[PDB]
Amino acid sequence: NLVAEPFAKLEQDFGGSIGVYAMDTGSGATVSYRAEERFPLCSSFKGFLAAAVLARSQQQAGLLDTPIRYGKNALVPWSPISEKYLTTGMTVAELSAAAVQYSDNAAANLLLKELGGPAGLTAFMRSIGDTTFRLDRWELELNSAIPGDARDTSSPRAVTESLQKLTLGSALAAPQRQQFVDWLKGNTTGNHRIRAAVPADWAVGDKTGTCGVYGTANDYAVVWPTGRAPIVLAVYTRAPNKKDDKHSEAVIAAAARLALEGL
Ligand SMILES: *C(=O)N1C[C@H](NOS(=O)(=O)O)CC[C@H]1C(N)=O
Repeated sequence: NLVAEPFAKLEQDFGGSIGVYAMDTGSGATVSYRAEERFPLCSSFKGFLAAAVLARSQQQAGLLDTPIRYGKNALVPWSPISEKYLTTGMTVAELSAAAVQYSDNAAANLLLKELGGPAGLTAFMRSIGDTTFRLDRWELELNSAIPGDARDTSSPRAVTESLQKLTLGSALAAPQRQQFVDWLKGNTTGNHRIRAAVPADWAVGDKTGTCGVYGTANDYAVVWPTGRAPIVLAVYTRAPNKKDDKHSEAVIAAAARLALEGL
């Protein structure tokens, strides 16, 4: 219908699959396209990982400033922050900021270990009412993005609903929610994705993912307009099925534009 056609055309031009869910928290209006289909999370799970850390900080005093000593064996490719602190270590909060804002892989594994692994993060997501999210593997294996594999996936609607609960709703206490918002607002990896769709004088917090298959990538965000209620949205892609020419970032930005225009 009228709502789906601009997304279907964008998806047809892209050649893969796109999933979009957006909610206007002022009016309750939504935009939905393949919003209940599963897509690989890849690095985007790191936002929810940081939220799970903050949930634990409601119960364990001093957790955030607790140093985690790690060695070279914890490092994996794309660990730009943790590679600089081998001899000094990093605190839980510093690891969380690195995982969110630089998508640091070693930091994400260290925090997963603190939380009881992929099963522990999945249990946290269940505890906030997310029945779709599943994390099954660690970095780097979780990025495999095998078509039809449900491991390490969620849906755009579940991502958006969980993000809303954690940044604007009641799933975290206010100081924790503000810290999550601040980490998302300072993300450095999303400048070509949802942020490319928003007016400059708005504000955005986001977390990206870029899977091991070109064309499978994603971004979710809270967007704060001027003078009206925030919008929460998620845009996920799956690569065309049966070398950097998939323009996945442009597709994510274009889908975000349609959502913000149509809302
Ligand atoms: C996350 O999906 N990853 C971490 C890193 N940065 O990508 S992101 O900025 O889009 O999050 C490299 C790609 C990927 C990975 N393979 O771990």
